[PDB]
Amino acid sequence: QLRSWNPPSESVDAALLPNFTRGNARADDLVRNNGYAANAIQLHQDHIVGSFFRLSHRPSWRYLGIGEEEARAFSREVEAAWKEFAEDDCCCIDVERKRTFTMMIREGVAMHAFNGELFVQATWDTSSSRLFRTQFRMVSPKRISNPNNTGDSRNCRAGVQINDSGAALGYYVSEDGYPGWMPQKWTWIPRELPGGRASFIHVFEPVEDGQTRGANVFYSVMEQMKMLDTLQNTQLQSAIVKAMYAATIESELDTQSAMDFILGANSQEQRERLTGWIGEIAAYYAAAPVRLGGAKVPHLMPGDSLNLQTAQDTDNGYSVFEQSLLRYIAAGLGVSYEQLSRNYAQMSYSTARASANESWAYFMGRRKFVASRQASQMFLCWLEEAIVRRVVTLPSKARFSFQEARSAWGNCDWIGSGRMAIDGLKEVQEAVMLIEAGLSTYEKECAKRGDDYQEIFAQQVRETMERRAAGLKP
Amino acid sequence: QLRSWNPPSESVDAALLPNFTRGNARADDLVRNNGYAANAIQLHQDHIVGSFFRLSHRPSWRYLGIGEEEARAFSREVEAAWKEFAEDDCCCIDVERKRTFTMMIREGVAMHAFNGELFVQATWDTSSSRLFRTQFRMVSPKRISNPNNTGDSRNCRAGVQINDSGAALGYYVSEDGYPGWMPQKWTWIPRELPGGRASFIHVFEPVEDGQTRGANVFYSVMEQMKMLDTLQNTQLQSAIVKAMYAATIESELDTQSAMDFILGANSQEQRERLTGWIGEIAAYYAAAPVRLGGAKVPHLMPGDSLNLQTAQDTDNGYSVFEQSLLRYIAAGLGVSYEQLSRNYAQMSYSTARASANESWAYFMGRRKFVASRQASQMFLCWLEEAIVRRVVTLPSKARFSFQEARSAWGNCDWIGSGRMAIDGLKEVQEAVMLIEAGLSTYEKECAKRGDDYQEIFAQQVRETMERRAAGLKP
Amino acid sequence: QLRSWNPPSESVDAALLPNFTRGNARADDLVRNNGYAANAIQLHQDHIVGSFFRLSHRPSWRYLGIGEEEARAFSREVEAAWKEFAEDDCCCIDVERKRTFTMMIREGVAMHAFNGELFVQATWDTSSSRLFRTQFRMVSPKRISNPNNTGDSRNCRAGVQINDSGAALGYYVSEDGYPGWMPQKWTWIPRELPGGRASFIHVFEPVEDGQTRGANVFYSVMEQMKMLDTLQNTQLQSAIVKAMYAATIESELDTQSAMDFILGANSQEQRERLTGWIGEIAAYYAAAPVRLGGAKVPHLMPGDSLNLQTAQDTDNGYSVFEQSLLRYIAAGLGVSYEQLSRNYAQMSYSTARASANESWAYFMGRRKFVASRQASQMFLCWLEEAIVRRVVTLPSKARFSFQEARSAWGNCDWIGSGRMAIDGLKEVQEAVMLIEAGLSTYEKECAKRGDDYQEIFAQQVRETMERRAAGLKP
Amino acid sequence: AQLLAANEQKFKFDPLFLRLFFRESYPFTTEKVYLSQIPGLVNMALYVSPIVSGEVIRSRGGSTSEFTPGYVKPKHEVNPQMTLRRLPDEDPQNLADPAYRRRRIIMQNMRDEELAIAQVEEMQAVSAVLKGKYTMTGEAFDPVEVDMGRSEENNITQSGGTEWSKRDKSTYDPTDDIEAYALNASGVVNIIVFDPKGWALFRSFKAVKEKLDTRRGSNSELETAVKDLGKAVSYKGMYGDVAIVVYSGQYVENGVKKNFLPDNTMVLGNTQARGLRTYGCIQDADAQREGINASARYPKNWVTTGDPAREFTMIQSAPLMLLADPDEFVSVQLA
Repeated sequence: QLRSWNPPSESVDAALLPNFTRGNARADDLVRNNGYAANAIQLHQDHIVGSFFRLSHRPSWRYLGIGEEEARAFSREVEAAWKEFAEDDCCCIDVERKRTFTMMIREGVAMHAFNGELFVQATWDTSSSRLFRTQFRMVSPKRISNPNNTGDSRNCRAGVQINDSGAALGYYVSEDGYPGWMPQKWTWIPRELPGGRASFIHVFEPVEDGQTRGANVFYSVMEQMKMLDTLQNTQLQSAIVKAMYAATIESELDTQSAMDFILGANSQEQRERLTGWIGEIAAYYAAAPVRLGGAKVPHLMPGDSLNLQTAQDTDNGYSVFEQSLLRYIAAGLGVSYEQLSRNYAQMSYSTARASANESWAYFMGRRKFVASRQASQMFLCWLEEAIVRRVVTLPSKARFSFQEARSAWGNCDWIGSGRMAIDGLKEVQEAVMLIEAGLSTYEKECAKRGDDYQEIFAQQVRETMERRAAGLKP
Repeated sequence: QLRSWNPPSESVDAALLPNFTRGNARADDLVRNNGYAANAIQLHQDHIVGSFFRLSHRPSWRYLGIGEEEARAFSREVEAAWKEFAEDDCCCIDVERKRTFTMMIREGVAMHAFNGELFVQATWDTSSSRLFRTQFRMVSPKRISNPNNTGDSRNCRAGVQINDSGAALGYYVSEDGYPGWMPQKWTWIPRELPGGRASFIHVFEPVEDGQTRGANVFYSVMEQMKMLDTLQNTQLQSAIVKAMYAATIESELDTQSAMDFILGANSQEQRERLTGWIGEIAAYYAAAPVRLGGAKVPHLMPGDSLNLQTAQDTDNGYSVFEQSLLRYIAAGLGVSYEQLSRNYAQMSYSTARASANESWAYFMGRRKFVASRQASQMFLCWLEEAIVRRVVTLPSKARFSFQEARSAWGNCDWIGSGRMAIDGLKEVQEAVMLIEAGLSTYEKECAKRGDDYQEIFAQQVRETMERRAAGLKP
Repeated sequence: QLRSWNPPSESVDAALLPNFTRGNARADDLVRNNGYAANAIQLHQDHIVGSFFRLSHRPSWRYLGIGEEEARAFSREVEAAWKEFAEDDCCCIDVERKRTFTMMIREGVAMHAFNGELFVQATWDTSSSRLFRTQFRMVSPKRISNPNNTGDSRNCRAGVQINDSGAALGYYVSEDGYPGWMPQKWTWIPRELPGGRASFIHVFEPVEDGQTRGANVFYSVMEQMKMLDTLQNTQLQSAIVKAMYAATIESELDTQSAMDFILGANSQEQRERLTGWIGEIAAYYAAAPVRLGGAKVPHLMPGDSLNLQTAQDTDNGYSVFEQSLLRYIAAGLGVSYEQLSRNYAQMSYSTARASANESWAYFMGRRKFVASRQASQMFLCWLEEAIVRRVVTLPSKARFSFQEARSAWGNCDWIGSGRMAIDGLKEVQEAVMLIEAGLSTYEKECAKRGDDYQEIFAQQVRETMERRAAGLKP
Repeated sequence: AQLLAANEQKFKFDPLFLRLFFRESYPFTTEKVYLSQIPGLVNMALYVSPIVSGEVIRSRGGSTSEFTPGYVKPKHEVNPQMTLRRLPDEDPQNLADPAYRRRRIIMQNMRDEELAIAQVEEMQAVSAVLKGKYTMTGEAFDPVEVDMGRSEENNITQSGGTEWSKRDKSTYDPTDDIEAYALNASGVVNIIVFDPKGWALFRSFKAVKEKLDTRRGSNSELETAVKDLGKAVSYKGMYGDVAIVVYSGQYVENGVKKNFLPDNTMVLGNTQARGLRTYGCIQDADAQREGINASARYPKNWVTTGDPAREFTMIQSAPLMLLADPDEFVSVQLA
């Protein structure tokens, strides 16, 4: 079985890139034919981004000498601008003109999960319906190959032109293949502009040094493919052969030496004996009507029957095989099957909350690992455009210029899915302890709750004043 | 089976280095083909570093005569500088220009887990986008071999040039092999500069004296390889032979002496008997249509059938074999399988919290053992650069110079993953007891909580004043 | 099976030393091939030393007439000096220049666990980066053999030169064997200097009088070796023979006397009968295509088949054999397997906390038995060096000189792993009872908590004053 | 009774036969030698057309593949009742130890043992390359003649026709006979090792003595081999083109001693002739259950309980060393 799937013995990058197309193609096959990939990407979406992905700008006020109040007001301005620019209802923020920021993050994270890499391009849109002429078009991974599909070279390696030190200079984007009859032409695309401008945002997780591509799926999913095939076929055979039945006719006849002599005489010159016996047996079956049930017994003149003696008859064991292996690959691939297909077998209280909190912290890990890159890159490009357009005003006491301290000025964090609910009592006792001991700040409280302290305080002011005015109890 | 894997009887270093390439290559094979290594490295990442790795500078104020307040303010300055330098959004802190500090620690810890060693190099970047011209390029372990792949020698031993006493002077870095056709050339690299400057940070855990390389994985994982193979093949055979069926035809015929005499006469000169019988049987099967199901019974003229009598039919036992062995190697390799593939079988409350606290303390062990080295080395290099650039001001009353007391001045600790959550009630009763009895300090409280006392107090001030102003309840 | 492993009947020292090399070599084999030794040494590390090993100097103030306050201030000075000297970030405290104090204790305890002995040497480093010119190089146990590998003698016994009374005078250190081609030369090393200076710290646990070496591992682990081998092989055989199947062909033929006469006639002169029958059967199998499945039935002309009748078919019992024996050797070797490979089977609350507290107290035993020796020896050497350098000031009213009362002056204790957590409620109710009844002192409270009373009080002062200043609640 | 690992010699000093002509060791897991099993020389010429490739090539089925290896298993006692070989003044107090006396006496015993098997193996070698016949024989054992197949022109004699003794001691040059016997040797001859008096009447001719070069003119590692085994191989010098050696090795038999070499004999051949060291099964339960059924030698130290309640050192081997090409050497008896 190791024949149809073969690992070379070498560093992972040189063991994957030669068989990149086959592994990725069979990955496409399984993610299309199989529901597990859809469920996994959907849960990753709903744990990492969830409803939305919220920007929070925190310029390094302490290091830059900027006042915290000026930083906070400038952040208010940039947050209002960014939310109003992102909430465009006409899907107009993409060059394809059919994806908002939500689906920017969606397709980016999905493709960085599947192929391990995502490709964003900051292009200059001309549609004047918005103040900001920068859109972000996502680039397929099929596009990145060496110019004219040539094999890897000295410095042109699977489509990326690098130096001897590996520094990613640029890329050869092959032309799109949709419809299925466009030819591919390779075009030069630099990774970033010299001034720090993020033109081609290439975010991938390298497992080792010098690696150019991300992680796969199929190269650990062939075994589900062939287990589902084998369980499927074995259930089919079991079902079809629980009551397969042979309906033949035998007789006494069979006078050993006499039967053999009759057969030999028929073979030599006395076939009339066989013809007469066949006629008698045909008359037998047409005067009997030899019929078993609703159907006719298949015509068998005496002396021939099937021997449907069977193989071993122990239990198939597939039960504990499949539970063990589903277990196995479930906290292999990472998301547990007791919800990837939802068993409720013997699961208990500590079971539930321990599994939930470890899995949720681990999704927080993946979120902070493979979402903040895209978030910061897009925010940096948008903030550069805003500074170009003088939408928001930089602090006058800027210790470093915007172009010099884009990292310092464009320092930001992002908020993923909403408020976690698992037990209730858990979150509420945590909340009461934090609010009584002061062990929670504005920033981490809002991180835990998916809200904002400024708005909760303003709305509590509104709550109290409306209760006082209408006669309610604050 | 001991044939394809062979231990010599000798000290571990001389028992591993001769078979270094084969063991490491099969380790690559299993970490690429198998999901367990990916899950283990991911959990090690999320337990050791987690979200981030936080620096805290504590110069030995008491021993150096430095005031604690001056030390704390100087630490504030260096922490602001280090966070703003580390938060670079363009991935520009590496010579490869594609990894931030997070992935510095990530690749370093991953490679120090796999090969037991990690190789960092402090190089002088020329990119002027940042104030600090020092980057840190990580060096592959394949690079360290004797000059031109020569075998171990007197003092040149597997790439490291040492003295008779073993002191690691320098290294022979072979040229990179990506693309797969660059030749290797060996270049001299000293371990550290004489002035204490950390040029080539070589952090590895030696199991014994004189050992040069770290620990492996495959040399304890071949048994998972061959157990997964054997369970896979045995399930395939069981599935395919639960209903294998022989469909042959026998007849009465068989007149012992007469049949033998007929066969002998046919062999000698009377093959016409066999031809006539074969013709009669062909007419038999073409006038019967001998058909069992949806398929035709394979053509068997009388007197020959398969004897599919089987072997023993006891239960395979693989169930308790595999549970015992998964158990076995699970708290062998160290991370328990009841989460490396997530069983929820009969697991209880004391089960959960005892296992969780012991495993988490043990990850705290690994963190403090294999992360603080890299953290302190990188911090020392960065602080030396900062002193060169006069970014932060050393205390005027320095009892020892910076170059003399780099260890004393650059004394630091680091914070790994965020706030542990397992039970809730546990952590909260611990917190209330510590805050009532005063049994927790600033430093260990912040270690337990993943926060900072200065910022929690400042934000509590902000909390109270905003509640007072807006009308809320402090 | 007792053949490949043989105990003589004699005192343990003379029963082990003759077979020292073989037992130690197979111990190396199993600790290298097997994960149990790695897990056991790792847990011993994390229970004995854990994060760090903390010095606490308590000169016998009452007996020496020294004031307790002067002793405490002098201890403060020596503790600051020792921590700053131990925290060297360049790994420079060893002659190998690659191990700090942590890995001093690590390798020492690991080798004193494996071979039962550890060998430290106080050498005079010349590297002037630190004030203290004393380093401590650890010496391999392979080095200690009689001069030129001679067998034991009257007073030169396995490398140690002793008197008739057994007093260990010195040692014959064979030259290092790394690379694997250095010759060994034996050099004289005294155990200690006459003035009480600890030159060659030889710490081993002697089971009886006159014993020179420590305890082994393999001489109780051969049975795991051969049980793992037998379970491995029996699972392989069970898997391969659950569905082994013989595919032969028999026929009716077999006319007893006629077949025997035909065979005899063929043997004598009538082989043409056999040739004709073989031709007929070959035509049979080439006109039938006798094929069972996806594969061809192996060619068997009639009259020969395999008799795969089996042996007994009772359950193997290996299940309860292995549970009983794992049980057995688990609280043999000492650390229970319900965590050396982590079973959660039917384990309960009293189970958990009783097992945990007894095992932890027993690790406290091992810690105080095999760590305090090395700690006190290293502290004595370092304190002697400090007195030589006048780093810390001895009390003026010294009732005895430093050289005379090194034991009295250098009296010290050490703190191992951090604060134990098992249940929470347990530790907190203990803490509240101790703090209400006063049944806990500074020293044993800090021993239980892994902290310091002076620093907890100073930091509580800081806590209260910062809460008062910022507006929080003390 | 001491362990197997107490078998350290680092003393391999066989007289240039089993180390230089007969390097080709083949220890088997099977009793006999199966020359069909040994690949030996491989069928080594034919290629295939530039379209497809041909059939499968095997070990080319040696015609005779059944001879009995000389399974030799002697033993001795190492009873601590002797005063031993005392190397000059290395602390006889350890000899006073029964432990050190017993271990270095098993050292001495076993070294005698392998040099015994080495000397009997050298007698086998001298029989082999002097007549092509070897006598696998012993009491309570049938004598099997193991023949490599030495040809008649490899057994042509100097006494036939004109003898070197019956020639001019001054003007006659035996070089003519040298190439006469070397031509039918299936190769080049580069050592002319004689037995002593054979070389004596060889050099009795003047032409020999002013044709030979006494100088070193170090040709190969044969000088190093002579420096190693300065006992019985004597590098006379250069005869110009060819090296002149004399072997005067001696075996000390049951009651007397005598030279390995016959009175006046010669073998003309190469220094790189192919020599097989096929080795049979080792009949020792220890050897089988630890897998030393296919090896060179097997030592053991072991105690007998009962009637011969003692302790012995036992050495077991089974060599059947032969020459791949018996025609490689021309064997001549001299005048």
